[PDB]
Amino acid sequence: DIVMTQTPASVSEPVGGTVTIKCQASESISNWLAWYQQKPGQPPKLLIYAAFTLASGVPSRFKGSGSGTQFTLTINGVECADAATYYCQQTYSSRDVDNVFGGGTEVVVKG
Amino acid sequence: KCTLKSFTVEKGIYQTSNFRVQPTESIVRFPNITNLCPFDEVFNATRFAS
Repeated sequence: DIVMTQTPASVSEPVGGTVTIKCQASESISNWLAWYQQKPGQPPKLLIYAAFTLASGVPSRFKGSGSGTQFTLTINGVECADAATYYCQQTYSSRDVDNVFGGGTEVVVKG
Repeated sequence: KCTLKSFTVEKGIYQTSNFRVQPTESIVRFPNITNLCPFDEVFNATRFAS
């Protein structure tokens, strides 16, 4: 019933820039939202839950913004250590849903 | 007699009251709609918005 898409497919920007990711919904999901990061050969880890609250032990560089339909994940500064795939989870209604998580967005940092 | 509030009425023509044929039966007409409104999916939703 709920379907999402994650854009961009991939990003690339030097060490001093800011990388941003859009997670948009077919219909509004309110604040209910979560952002996940997996290193290669590593299970994903929660970074932003409720679309605003920082997780535990995560540095204060990842910003979640937006509410309802459009959500943005913005990183103030990269250090070539956040080069991984990020996903957004609906965590709102999963009665008949093909995938709670969205598309994959791999971050590439050229240092 | 009741209208005049008297037990004797003089010869003449008096207008007493009115008459109106009462309705026979009742009908109600609504469009041929059978789908029930999605109150369940809104009220019985597991999680609500902020």
